[PDB]
Amino acid sequence: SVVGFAVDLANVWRFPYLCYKNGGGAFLIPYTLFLIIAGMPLFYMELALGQYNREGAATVWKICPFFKGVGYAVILIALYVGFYYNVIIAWSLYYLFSSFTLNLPWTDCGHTWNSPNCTDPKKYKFTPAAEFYERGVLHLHESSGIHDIGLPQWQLLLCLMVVVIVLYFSLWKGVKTSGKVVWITATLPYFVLFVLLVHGVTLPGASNGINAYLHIDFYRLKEATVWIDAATQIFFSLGAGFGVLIAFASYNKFDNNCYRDALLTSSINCITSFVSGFAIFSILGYMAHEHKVNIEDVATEGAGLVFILYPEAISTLSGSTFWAVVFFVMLLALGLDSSMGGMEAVITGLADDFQVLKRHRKLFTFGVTFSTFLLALFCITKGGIYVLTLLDTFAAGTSILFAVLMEAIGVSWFYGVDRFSNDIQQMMGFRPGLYWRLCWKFVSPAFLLFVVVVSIINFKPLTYDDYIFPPWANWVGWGIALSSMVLVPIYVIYKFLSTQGSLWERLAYGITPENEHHLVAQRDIRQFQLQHWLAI
Ligand SMILES: C[C@@H](NC(C)(C)C)C(=O)c1cccc(Cl)c1
Repeated sequence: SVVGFAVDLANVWRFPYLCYKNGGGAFLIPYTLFLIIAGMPLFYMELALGQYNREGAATVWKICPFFKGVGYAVILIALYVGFYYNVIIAWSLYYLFSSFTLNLPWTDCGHTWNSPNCTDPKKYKFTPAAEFYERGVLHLHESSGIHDIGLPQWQLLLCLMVVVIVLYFSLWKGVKTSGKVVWITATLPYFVLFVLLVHGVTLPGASNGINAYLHIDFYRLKEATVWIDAATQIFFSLGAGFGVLIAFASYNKFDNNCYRDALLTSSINCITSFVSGFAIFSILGYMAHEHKVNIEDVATEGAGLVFILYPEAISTLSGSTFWAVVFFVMLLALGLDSSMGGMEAVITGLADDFQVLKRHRKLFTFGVTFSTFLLALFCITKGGIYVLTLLDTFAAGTSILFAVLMEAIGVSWFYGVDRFSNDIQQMMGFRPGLYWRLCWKFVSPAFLLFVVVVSIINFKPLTYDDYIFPPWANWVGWGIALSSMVLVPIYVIYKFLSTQGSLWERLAYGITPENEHHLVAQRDIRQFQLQHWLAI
């Protein structure tokens, strides 16, 4: 129905600035290839696991112990990502509250936040829109670096509090009963994107942007950054690896098809990404023509690209207040939907392990939301964009790829792809097929391992638009990244130590399904013969 139209904030906010940073059309090849190779198979696998096991993300490993750390890693990654996603909803709320006027604040250089170097056009950042973004919302000119953070800005704290309160009151009494937060997330993004796409092709100088978008230069390939970014964006926008798909599938009809769900979700994700890229590059070409500069020196390459691009296109339409209000309401709805999904995933995954948290939902929800608010207090300071840049690089970078790789390895090699394909035939009626099984078993681990190894080997020091972080910010970032990657060996060691027996009865009590326990004494254990390990 309308619950398959999964359009996320990572498709409207994050894809545009990753596509512009990596050249343009030289970014869609590693994206589409990675989609085909590993996004659909893993989305299918996650949907099938969640549907069949009828449980959350951390207690879903009742089919194979020694692997519960994969759930605790994706529970922590979800937390880290919500400490910075709620600051992009606060920005949207600030812009929406500033949009209620007949003279938009991002059109003139005669305000109190304008530097005397403001040039009206009639990396830069001396334009009215960039000046507004960097000096009236962020107040970044009062910070010198990550070492000089400053105090939180009250005008953004008052917007963060509203977001936190809304999230808590939407999550405090069970899950939302559906069809309340998505009947507008489904329709509005497509209408707004269509209007922007049809309007932006008639602007002067948009042809250059379109040509730059539909042009592939191969020198940008053969470099690690494009492939790493494409893989991370796939496993950020498809929803896999965050533990949300399993929790969502845990509440569903048993015989609901997931083949069609996976195909439709992937196709719509690709279409929306392509349309967003087209619109963004058309606006970029327009601005490049207006300022008489190249298309590569006209806009920032950071996380605030849309908040400088989209207002510029809005200010050219007829009735630029109605459209601004519509666009920012759409952004707010998308952000609220994504935050609700992530927080629900966390709460369910933590309340399935322990039974004392299932009768204290108010207190637990309050705890999670208040922790998120307190930890997000760091990103609304006068130098919070640096912290947001650190967290948007190291919270789900190599760690998410490692988690997905470990989950795929675990399932396909230790539980058995034969059993995985035999319990899907038991609940749908058809056996997956050769392509899906081969894809999972051999093609997903290989490419995921290649990406992880290349990312570790070819690391690049962190920078923000000519600003170079001190050499300890990278250490802090790697410490954040390894905080979830280390939970997998630790749980294996603890589980191995906590049981009793020899090497046998310990290596085998944590590799067989929990239900299949009274066959260890009989020694009827499949994983030890070679014919388990030659699955097709
Ligand atoms: C992966 C995706 N989650 C959905 C619900 C599947 C879209 C997401 O972008 C996210 C993940 C964790 C936390 C937050 Cl706030 C957002």
